[PDB]
Amino acid sequence: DLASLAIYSFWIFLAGLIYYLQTENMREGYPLENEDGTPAANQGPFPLPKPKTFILPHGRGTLTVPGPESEDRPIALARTAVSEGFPHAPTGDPMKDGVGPASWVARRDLPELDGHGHNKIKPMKAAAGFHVSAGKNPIGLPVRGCDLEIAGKVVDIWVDIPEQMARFLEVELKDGSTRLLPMQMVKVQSNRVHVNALSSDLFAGIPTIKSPTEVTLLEEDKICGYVAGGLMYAAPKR
Amino acid sequence: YQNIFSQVQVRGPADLGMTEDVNLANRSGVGPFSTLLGWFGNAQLGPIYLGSLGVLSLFSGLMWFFTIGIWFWYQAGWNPAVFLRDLFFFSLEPPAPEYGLSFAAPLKEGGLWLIASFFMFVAVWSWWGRTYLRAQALGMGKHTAWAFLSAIWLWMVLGFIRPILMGSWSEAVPYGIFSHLDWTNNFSLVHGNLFYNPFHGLSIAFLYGSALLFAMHGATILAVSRFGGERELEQIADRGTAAERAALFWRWTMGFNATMEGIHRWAIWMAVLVTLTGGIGILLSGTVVDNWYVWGQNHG
Amino acid sequence: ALLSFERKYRVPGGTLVGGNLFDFWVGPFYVGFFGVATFFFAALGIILIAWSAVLQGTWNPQLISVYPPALEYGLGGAPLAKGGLWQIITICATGAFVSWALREVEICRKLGIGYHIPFAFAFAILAYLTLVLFRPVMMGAWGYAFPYGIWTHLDWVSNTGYTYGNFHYNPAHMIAISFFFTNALALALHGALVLSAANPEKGKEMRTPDHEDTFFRDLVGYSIGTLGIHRLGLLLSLSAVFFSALCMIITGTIWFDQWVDWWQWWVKLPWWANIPGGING
Ligand code: BCL
Ligand code: BCL
Ligand code: BCL
Ligand SMILES: CC[C@H]1c2cc3[nH]c4c(c3C)C(=O)[C@H](C(=O)OC)c4c3nc(cc4[nH]c(cc(n2)[C@@H]1C)c(C(C)=O)c4C)[C@@H](C)[C@@H]3CCC(=O)OC/C=C(\C)CCC[C@H](C)CCC[C@H](C)CCCC(C)C
Ligand SMILES: COC(C)(C)C/C=C/C(C)=C/C=C/C(C)=C/C=C/C(C)=C/C=C\C=C(C)\C=C\C=C(/C)CC/C=C(\C)CCC=C(C)C
Ligand SMILES: CCCCCCCCCCCC[N+](C)(C)[O-]
Ligand SMILES: CCCCCCCCCCCC[N+](C)(C)[O-]
Ligand SMILES: CCCCCCCCCCCC[N+](C)(C)[O-]
Ligand SMILES: CCCCCCCCCCCC[N+](C)(C)[O-]
Ligand SMILES: CCCCCCCCCCCC[N+](C)(C)[O-]
Ligand SMILES: [Cl-]
Ligand SMILES: [Fe+3]
Repeated sequence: DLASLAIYSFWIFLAGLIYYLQTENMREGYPLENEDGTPAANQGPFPLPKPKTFILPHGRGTLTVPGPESEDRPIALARTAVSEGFPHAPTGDPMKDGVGPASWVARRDLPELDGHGHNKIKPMKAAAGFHVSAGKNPIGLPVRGCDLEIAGKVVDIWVDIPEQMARFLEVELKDGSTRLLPMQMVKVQSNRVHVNALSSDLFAGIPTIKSPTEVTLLEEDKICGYVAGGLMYAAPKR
Repeated sequence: YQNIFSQVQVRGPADLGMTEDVNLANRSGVGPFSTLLGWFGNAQLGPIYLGSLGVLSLFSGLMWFFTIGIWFWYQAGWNPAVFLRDLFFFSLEPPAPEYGLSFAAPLKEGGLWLIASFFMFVAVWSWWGRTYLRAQALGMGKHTAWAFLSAIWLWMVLGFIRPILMGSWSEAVPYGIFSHLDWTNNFSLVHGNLFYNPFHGLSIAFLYGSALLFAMHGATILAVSRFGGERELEQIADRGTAAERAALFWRWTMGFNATMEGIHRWAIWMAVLVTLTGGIGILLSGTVVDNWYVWGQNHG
Repeated sequence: ALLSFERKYRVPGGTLVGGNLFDFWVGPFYVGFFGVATFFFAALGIILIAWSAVLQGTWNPQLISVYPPALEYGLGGAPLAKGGLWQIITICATGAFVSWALREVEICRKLGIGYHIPFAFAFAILAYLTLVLFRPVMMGAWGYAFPYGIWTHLDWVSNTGYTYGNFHYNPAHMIAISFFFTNALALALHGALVLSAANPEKGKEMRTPDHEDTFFRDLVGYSIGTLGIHRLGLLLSLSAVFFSALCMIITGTIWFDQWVDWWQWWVKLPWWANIPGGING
């Protein structure tokens, strides 16, 4: 009967859809590797899909996935055991080396562009006429780290122009240079900005940007990586 | 800090948006900015695009709504105290089984149901056309229109396709708050309990799965928002530590993972399969299977 | 084996219990203390369900059903054959689910991400504990809990619902359904939008978030934005389950009559209770 034919058909369709969906989710990070970077013997039952090519806007070229995968950076880790599946210990300073929760990816060293090909993220001082419209304005507040010591002062907000939101606080340190802190890792209070992730002595080590009025995808990844790594690595001084 | 609500709002000039091949003559101007909305999402209201299809859908949609409303007022003996008291109990019912698929039923006994339904039919389909055309004008894929078609399938089956195959409009759903719940309950009893309909069971699994998946996906993107996770398109074009930590959370938890693009393929399908399997389950009820208990006993 | 990018993240630390003892992986799976707790709770639970299948005299997964104690046991222990296995399996299931949550927290800490996922999962656990622990205890017997079997638990949904007439009329049930339906609508739109931007018309450049904002303003006059839709999805789906738990915690406890009759509070308000015409008079 028709209902029997329909339910049987539906289960065959669904098995094909799951096959299609799983192969689509293998366009990054595959093939699988041994801890030494060599291709693993066992890849599982699903094959790599045929490559697709994204045409990136604003003349920034193409991306073909799957494609050749490398970290394009040195990984300061060593094995802690003689067999697979144990942790890899940092060989230096995991915050400086960018491993564990302080990891960053070698994204393009260009800033994200909006739909008109202008920089997505600008300091508010250079964004006509963006202003704080609601909530406490953090500009001028001292910044305190998890050691309850003052590390600097907020001197601007970096804004996403197309989405009209705050992405970083620009902080001025004791020595007059600035750092970006991601908005999602600070608490704005009436009389201060508080940073759980970092102690005061770790603010100077936040990676610097190379232009004062733009931030690149690579730089965002180094800054956000570094600040998140403080949750684990600044924990002796919280 | 959890990133459920913004700590600071910023505002700049109203965003009139991208042009591409859009006819700007048919865009309104920006509406006001809502500080309230701005704690959770965007403050900007408008602009909206209103071409000929937009006006047709909006007028038609209001005629469907007003047609039900005038019938509710009639039923309330034009008394605003009764209208409010009995609001959930009013019902515009379809024509009786006697009139079959005929458009000849008097207003007070199902003619008004057919008029409201006609208006609803124009409203929904013109709105479908609008989701396709607004995507075309911006050069985007038609994902939204194909996904909407899945909702339209279940609606089309309940009110149109199934009533036609059964040979009467009496089989269609009445316009009323409590009356459409009674119809839903009644439908299950008459067809020997829908829990035995395997398509109804799959629909539930996908409805469930949609809540599981958006809980997972929403939580995941907020957990990696400290590395710019919500910027999903640029993370597709150039994988960052946000996409890597998101993948590895799930790999380490349950043994497999998604890409930043691929999670949206899981998302669109989990959702469309709700109304897809649902519409099939309803289409087969009373047309092919009188009783799901009985069918289940023969597995066939 | 590892994803191409995985090794830099497999560092020591982030454990809540046992320091470095369980700080390792088995294939892709992270272990931790709460991985060991999950296996123990899950394994003991599966054995007990097998031992239940024996006493019932069936190995068919479509017939195996583990029933709570009968009502006359109230909130006491029961013999294994008559509800005791259910009681122990329920402690094992609660043990496995809480352990799974705390294991998600350990993975969060190693990866330096927020705790939103195990927070969200805790809402599923609360719905489960509502049906098997909170409602039964408030009602005064384990017997009001649902049985563990594929078809017998649907039988319980049907019998529990119809005890109160058409269960549609539970107002907390109405709100819960509204969130479930809205969440699925929102998930379809979110998936469709991102895919429509990443995968535009053949030969065109990838669209921008600005295209996604513009699409929705053109269509309905509002865009909630890329951060907003992820906030929305978390909120719709946690709300659906919150109102689900609420609709059952009030059923058989503060309200135990037909749900349809509850709506008489509205109709019998004195300023329109006695006005002729309409449906109610
Ligand atoms: C939620 C309100 C009701 C309820 C009312 C209904 C109704 C109505 C239906 C179901 C249906 C199902 N219910 Mg139920 N169900 C309830 C509580 C549960 C609980 C629990 C709280 O522990 C579980 C594990 C289940 C599990 C199930 C599945 C067998 C099935 C599809 C679920 C799904 O796709 O979800 C979404 C989740 C996913 C897509 C992720 C995958 C989850 C997998 C599929 C679960 C497998 C569970 C396994 C068989 C249990 C044994 C495993 C042990 C380790 C041995 N229900 C309560 C009592 N349930 C449907 C069915 O078809 O029943 C036959 C159906 O129509
Ligand atoms: C006593 C009641 C019966 C029962 C009888 C039915 C009947 C009858 C049906 C379902 C259907 C469903 N049931 Mg059931 N169901 C029962 C018990 C359950 C239980 C449970 C016990 O826990 C659950 C979880 C469900 C869950 C479900 C869903 C999976 C499914 C509806 C999917 C959907 O999203 O439609 C909601 C979405 C739509 C209806 C699409 C609408 C699209 C249109 C285009 C929107 C127009 C909008 C309009 C213009 C207004 C504009 C508004 C303004 C602009 C704001 N049922 C019991 C056994 N159930 C449906 C189904 O598919 O069955 C297989 C269905 O027809
Ligand atoms: C005739 C039946 C009645 C009815 C009687 C009831 C009764 C009785 C109940 C509901 C409940 C619900 N009803 Mg009702 N309901 C009816 C008709 C409907 C219709 C419809 C369209 O007609 C809809 C859409 C609904 C929808 C709903 C939801 C609001 C709710 C179920 C979701 C939930 O609680 O998730 C919560 C999720 C869970 C409980 C899952 C928890 C998962 C746990 C934490 C993890 C499991 C892990 C697993 C074992 C692992 C598997 C192994 C792995 C795969 C490896 N009902 C009709 C009128 N309804 C239920 C409710 O609100 O419960 C609180 C409920 O008890
Ligand atoms: C709160 C919103 C939604 C939600 C969220 C949610 N669920 C989650 C998560 C989140 C955020 C996870 O992180 C977690 C996960 O890992 O997802 C892949 C999970 C999860 N949600 C799951 C299931 C699930 N979620 C559901 C629902 C929902 N989860 C909500 C709709 C449902 C429904 C609707 O029924 C189910 C079935 C799992 C896939 C997973 C949790 C897995 C877990 O805890 O593993 C440890 C335990 C075992 C390996 C099994 C132990 C077995 C027992 C000891 C014995 C059996 C007892 C049981 C009572 C049998 C009853 C069976 C009968 C009823 C048929
Ligand atoms: C206060 O007063 C004012 C003026 C504001 C008016 C008030 C209005 C009010 C209070 C309105 C309330 C309306 C309500 C509560 C509506 C509820 C509707 C519900 C619950 C709908 C549920 C389901 C509907 C379905 C399934 C409809 C399906 C319809 C179709 C598929 C269309 C079928 C078309 C047909 C039969 C005609 C086709 C004809 C031709 C020629 C093609
Ligand atoms: C509820 C449906 C979701 C489950 C679908 C099954 C997907 C399993 C894929 C395993 C991938 C393993 N591997 C080696 C490729 O990483
Ligand atoms: C769902 C859309 C509307 C949501 C509006 C909710 C407003 C929340 C207000 C938060 C208060 C501001 N604060 C103190 C968190 O910065
Ligand atoms: C989802 C509800 C949001 C609706 C917002 C629509 C805003 C309309 C803008 C009105 C401005 C009209 N005009 C001609 C003065 O520019
Ligand atoms: C996107 C695909 C996700 C796969 C989810 C599959 C859930 C299985 C549901 C089993 C219910 C089967 N039943 C009894 C209704 O025939
Ligand atoms: C019926 C739904 C249950 C489906 C559960 C499947 C879980 C997939 C686990 C993937 C792990 C594969 N592995 C071990 C090769 O990595
Ligand atoms: Cl809540
Ligand atoms: Fe997303």
